[PDB]
Amino acid sequence: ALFVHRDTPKNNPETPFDFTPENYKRIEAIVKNYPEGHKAAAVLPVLDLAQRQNGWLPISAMNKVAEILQVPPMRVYEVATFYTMYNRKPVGKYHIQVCTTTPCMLRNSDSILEAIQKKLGIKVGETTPDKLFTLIEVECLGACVNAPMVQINDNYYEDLTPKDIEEIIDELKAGKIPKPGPRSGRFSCEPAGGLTSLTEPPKGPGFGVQAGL
Amino acid sequence: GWASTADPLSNLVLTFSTKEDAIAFAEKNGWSYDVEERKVPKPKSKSYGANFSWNKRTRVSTK
Amino acid sequence: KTSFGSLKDEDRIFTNLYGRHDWRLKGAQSRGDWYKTKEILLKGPDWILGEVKTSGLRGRGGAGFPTGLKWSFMNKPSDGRPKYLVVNADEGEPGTCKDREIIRHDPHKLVEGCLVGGRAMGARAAYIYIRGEFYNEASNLQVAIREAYEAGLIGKNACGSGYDFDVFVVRGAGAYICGEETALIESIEGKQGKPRLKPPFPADVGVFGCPTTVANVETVAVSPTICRRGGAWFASFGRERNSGTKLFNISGHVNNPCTVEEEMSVPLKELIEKHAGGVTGGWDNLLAVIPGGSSTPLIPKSVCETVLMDFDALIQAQTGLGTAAVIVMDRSTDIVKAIARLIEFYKHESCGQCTPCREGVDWMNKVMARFVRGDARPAEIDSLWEISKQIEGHTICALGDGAAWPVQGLIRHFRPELEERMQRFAQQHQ
Ligand SMILES: NC(=O)C1=CN([C@@H]2O[C@H](COP(=O)(O)OP(=O)(O)OC[C@H]3O[C@@H](n4cnc5c(N)ncnc54)[C@H](O)[C@@H]3O)[C@@H](O)[C@H]2O)C=CC1
Ligand SMILES: Cc1cc2nc3c(=O)[nH]c(=O)nc-3n(C[C@H](O)[C@H](O)[C@H](O)COP(=O)(O)O)c2cc1C
Ligand code: SF4
Ligand code: FES
Repeated sequence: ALFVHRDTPKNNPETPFDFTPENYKRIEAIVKNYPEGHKAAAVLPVLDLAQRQNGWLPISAMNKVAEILQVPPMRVYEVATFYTMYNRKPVGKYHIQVCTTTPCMLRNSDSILEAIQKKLGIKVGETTPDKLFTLIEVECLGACVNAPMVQINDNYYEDLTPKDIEEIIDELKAGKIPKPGPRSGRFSCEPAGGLTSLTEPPKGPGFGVQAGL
Repeated sequence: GWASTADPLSNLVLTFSTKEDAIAFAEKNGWSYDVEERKVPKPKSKSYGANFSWNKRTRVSTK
Repeated sequence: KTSFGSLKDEDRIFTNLYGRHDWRLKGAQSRGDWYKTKEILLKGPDWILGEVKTSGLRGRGGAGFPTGLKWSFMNKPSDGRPKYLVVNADEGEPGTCKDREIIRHDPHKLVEGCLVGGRAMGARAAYIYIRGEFYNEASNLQVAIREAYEAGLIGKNACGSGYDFDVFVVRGAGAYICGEETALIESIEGKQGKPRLKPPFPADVGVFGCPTTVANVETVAVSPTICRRGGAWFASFGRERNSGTKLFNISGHVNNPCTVEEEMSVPLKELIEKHAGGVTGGWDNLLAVIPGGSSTPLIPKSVCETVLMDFDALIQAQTGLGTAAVIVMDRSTDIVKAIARLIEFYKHESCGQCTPCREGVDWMNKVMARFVRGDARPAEIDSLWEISKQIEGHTICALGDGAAWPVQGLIRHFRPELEERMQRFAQQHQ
């Protein structure tokens, strides 16, 4: 909730951090993805790469990313602070985001949120004391037709019920990984009352083409 | 401890529209005078696109 | 033709929208994609741009600009700089998920559209700005890109025509304001997602200072079908200057929220009663409909009866088409709370570069929170309207206008509910 940093023993420029050589090759490929003279355009994924190295961004990936791309560190600080994906605080092992935007609150996402609160025994933005689950709220995540939904790490869980989300929680606590998909009758985006469209098979190539092509 | 002065003309600043009229008023009262020229600002060249040039050095590092 | 809708499965652009067939190269090429692309690339950029212009395809992002003229803006001789095509796959608009379905189920159609568009305007390479939260969608898109690369369709000597074309996928970092094309250009270059000022247009100075054209996924993926079936085939649908087929994402208090392809000028009532499964509790339970996601003003039941879902009929109903995102609210809703949450979302997604949005969106959030609570004076409601008139038209980008429009629509359509709520609070608390 703070956009300024203060020197802590757990977060300082003297905190040790480095990239693995495979991650160095990935960073080199990311740099080579862009035109010459614009190395700073690689600052967006590479820093995110450092997040996948650690799970959170102290101020040691900031300076390292600034060093390996020949940019000032304040540009990396601006990029990290402007964007909400880059966690500058150590989050739990499973970061849970709940959508509370209007097309998701329309389908009573508050009941799902309260179910998570009464299951994990935490508050909004609080971290579980075993360093496993972090529960915050974000904006629309692109699953409005399958609302309500949550996003755990990099997995979408759509069309959820309180029983569904508590089952996801108690299966995640057991060490297994759930199925990143909607839990209703439909699969991705079709209506639940059967296919209203695209019941006919597709017609294949060479269909309805014009003369001269 | 105030600022006590003995100069009666310390708070005498006059305003003139043009330079030659002020020169005539200076010569009229017999005051030895010196003139500093009007330092007009030079017309700068401003361009919003030059902040996002393809190869020039005038790119903005941040915005 | 007068009755618009009832589109057959033979005219749907995006087969396997529901993910029931294979999304890879062998599945996409069996559904008609990647067919006769070499002749399309060889015929000419002028011919492709003319075929697009005659088709009447307009902006599928929600802006409503004609696609053919905008694509022909960069049809000019070069000055030594490369030219770039960028596909906007952010899709941070609430109520909108169609581009997610396209990039998750038809990636090869998007790649062929990128190739055709880059041939049309002479682009050197293609950049896809995927959303950061769409990690599986981005992985599937890159799998399809690699599968198209190993088949010789793109890269050096793309589709056996001698024209080089490269494609890239760049991930976002969780910012809705990055969906704006100039803020997207700034985000690709490695800065904060803060929009630029037009002029200079992206056709003159875009990403890396190169001439760059940014287009939506839904207006890029239809280009090979546009070239194959012909311009008049796409012009056969809808009204005049409203041609084409549209993906509609219907959600809210609806029995079956879904994404479905339909004709442009279909009535909203027919679509919501046919594909969505009807409003919950019958038609009489319906209270309001937002026709274009969070960027458009809402309309009540008195305007939702005989409204055509195209640009002209919706702009005649003092609202906008948006991204064809139908958010439906029935009579069991706190509508002022919904608009307050939308305004709070706009507050949480605003870059803060330019002053009127940065201050007035926060001011609108405070005013609407007090209105939901009811702790104000009635004349302040009209004052809130004036605040909207100090935001709409005085901003760098259109997020400020996109926040001012729903408040104006809510006030104009449901001032009595607002004033009765706050006078009830004043009576029962003082
Ligand atoms: N698709 C989505 O997810 C979302 C879409 N929107 C919609 O996007 C729109 C705002 O975006 P814009 O691209 O700024 O809309 P619009 O004002 O700018 O312009 C559309 C296109 O025409 C170009 N253009 C505009 N004026 C021009 C001129 N005088 N000469 C040449 N080219 C010109 C722009 O560069 C752009 O590519 C709104 O209609 C809003 O409802 C808003 C939020 C989300
Ligand atoms: C605040 C804001 C956010 C936007 N977000 C998106 C977006 O996420 N996806 C998109 O395709 N267009 C978005 N747009 C619209 C783009 O500016 C532009 O109209 C679109 O990328 C291309 O339009 P076209 O359909 O004519 O090609 C947004 C516009 C604004 C003002
Ligand atoms: S209107 Fe808001 S989001 Fe858009 S440029 Fe201004 S401050 Fe940024
Ligand atoms: S409003 Fe929640 S996913 Fe879009």
